[PDB]
Amino acid sequence: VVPPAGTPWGTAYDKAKAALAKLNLQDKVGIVSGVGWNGGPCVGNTSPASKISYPSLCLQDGPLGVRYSTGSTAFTPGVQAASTWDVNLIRERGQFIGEEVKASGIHVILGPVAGPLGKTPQGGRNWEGFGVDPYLTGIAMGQTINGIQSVGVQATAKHYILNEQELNRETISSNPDDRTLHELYTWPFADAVQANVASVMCSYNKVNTTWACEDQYTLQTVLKDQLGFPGYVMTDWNAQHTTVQSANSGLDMSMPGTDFNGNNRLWGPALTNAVNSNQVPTSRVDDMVTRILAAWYLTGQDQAGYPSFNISRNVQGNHKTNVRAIARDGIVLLKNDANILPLKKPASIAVVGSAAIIGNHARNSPSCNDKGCDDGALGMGWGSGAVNYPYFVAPYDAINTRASSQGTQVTLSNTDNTSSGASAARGKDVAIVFITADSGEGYITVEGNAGDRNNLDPWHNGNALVQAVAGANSNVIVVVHSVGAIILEQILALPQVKAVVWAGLPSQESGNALVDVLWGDVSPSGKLVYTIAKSPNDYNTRIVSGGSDSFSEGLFIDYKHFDDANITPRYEFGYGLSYTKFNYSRLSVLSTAKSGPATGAVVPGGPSDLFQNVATVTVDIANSGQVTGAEVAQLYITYPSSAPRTPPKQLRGFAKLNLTPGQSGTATFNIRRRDLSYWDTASQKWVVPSGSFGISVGASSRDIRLTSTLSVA
Ligand SMILES: *[C@@H]1O[C@H](CO)[C@@H](O)[C@H](O)[C@H]1NC(C)=O
Repeated sequence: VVPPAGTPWGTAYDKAKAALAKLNLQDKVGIVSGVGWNGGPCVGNTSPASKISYPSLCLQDGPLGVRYSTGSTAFTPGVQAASTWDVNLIRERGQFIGEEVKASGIHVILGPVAGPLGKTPQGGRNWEGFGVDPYLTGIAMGQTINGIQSVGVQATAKHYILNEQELNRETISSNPDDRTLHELYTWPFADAVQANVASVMCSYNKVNTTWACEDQYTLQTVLKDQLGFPGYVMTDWNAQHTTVQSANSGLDMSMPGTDFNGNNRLWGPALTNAVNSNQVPTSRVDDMVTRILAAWYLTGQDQAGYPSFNISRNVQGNHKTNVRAIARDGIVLLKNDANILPLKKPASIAVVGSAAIIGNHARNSPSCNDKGCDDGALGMGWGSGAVNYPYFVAPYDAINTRASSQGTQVTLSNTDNTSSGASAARGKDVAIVFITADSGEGYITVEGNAGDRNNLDPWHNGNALVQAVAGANSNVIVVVHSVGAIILEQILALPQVKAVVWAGLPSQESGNALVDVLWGDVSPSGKLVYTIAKSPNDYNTRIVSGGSDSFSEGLFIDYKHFDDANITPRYEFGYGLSYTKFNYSRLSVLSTAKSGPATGAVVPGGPSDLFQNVATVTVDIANSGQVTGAEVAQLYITYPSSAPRTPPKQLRGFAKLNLTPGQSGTATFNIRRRDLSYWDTASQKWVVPSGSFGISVGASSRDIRLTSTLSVA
């Protein structure tokens, strides 16, 4: 409805209303209408309103840093940040991004990403988000937006909603049932809203046959009325289709204003015309401006002294510490047989694979615009969510420096030639093989991949490369840099493969991060944020070629499908090895949670009680092994069986504890009312069912160490 007084949004609204009263229609139309594709200096720009000292609003990509900048940090993709399971690193990433954005004189950063959530492993842009889980992605969304906006920068929660594949993204209709729409996909956007996100970007796709940027139900009823979003909705780039319907459905901002060619200017003069011809009421436009100006006042951008736009400025500072930390702590150790890792003092190391060295990807090459290539070391996927590297630390260069410092001889085979890799690996103590898979936004086809991936195999003949190295060496370590799940069964069937390092997407700090882990300066502590199956056929969704995706799987995506269908994955959601072991004890559940619908008045996030704590689950974690390591403890909740069909397990908590040998620590999971709720379609309300909730705590979604119950009368 409207934000409550005495809150940041409430005060922003008071300011916004006073500013609105000083404006005429042209002022207002200029505020809501982008100047045109490449019409201003930024990715998006609106028209200034000097009467209220409102600048031309400057909007820039993206979720991992400042796009087109030559003096900015390339932060890790969101998927790597979520792979840390570290709320502190996640918030810091947001803060550091915020700092660079403001320092570059940009008002709005186009991120973080809650949509796509990532139901299909082949999804081209899943890596921009925070994994497959709505709870984790939601927590990550909230932490990142707190971080960004604490600096005084506007964040943009995108893409709203159901943009789960790149193929035909501008035409396909996503048609899930109501409960699925709310309880799975909308969930993380509620976290974003509750975090006071300034803006939300509507998606390219249709939702139940209606384009997302024209959908009254999702934009007005769900986002604005049910989630109580007080900010503004912008379109993805040329995702607007009508002048009048888009406006009346709840669209607030036409971005960038035209199509690539300067056509399809649906607002601007056309909006002026639609208001004058009484097709769009002035009240609607007045609401657009209030939301936009409120976001400006909320972030304090009205105050004198905001830096001017300049993406040539070196705004990096020491922010690389975050990239280093996340690239490092987001690595998932998948296999460590015979404890080959960490490496001690081997006489010789073979380094094999084109992905070991600097290539056109790391170099910001003319052959790799928008990072549309997997050439040499990989740090992120491609598209609007990619940025320029200020530098790039290749795995090889970092491995060579560390190994040479201890007398270890390094032999490099820097291509993906199987015979060269064999020659390099022959007679060496260990062989480290580098493989990749890449994907991105659906306007670039890279090596026959239209955005989404064609398959879940390693690129550049990675499987055959590993097989050749295994023919020549007993002690193979496989390092994988990837936008998502790869079927590892061919690699795992080779007895010579002793270690598998799921390194993820490390950006500029690739090599340093890997060495930290490989040599055991730190223990790996990342855990998977998606399921790695034994077969491509174990996944229950595919990239759809037709005009419709019925989302027939409903609530059962990724690990929820694997649990429901009784399928054993190779590596489950929340799985990660360490150089040490941890044990869990002393499970306690404190709860005052009461059943029924949420009852609080709608504020940002929904009814005011939904994000409030109703319960607390606690476990002790001790490092029982030989070395220092951080453990990610996970809480999974099973709803009463009397409640409507729900996945058997749902992530509803996580904690990360660094523990030296013999150290014990407390993991505390705070449970919000919504964490015990399901969406009831008939009443359009979040409801806590009565009964006994299963409480499961452990090291992964399958490695449950302790169980208890939470009882709701
Ligand atoms: C942009 O910033 C760079 C680096 O700080 C500086 O050299 C240049 O003069 C600036 N450009 C403008 C137009 O102020």
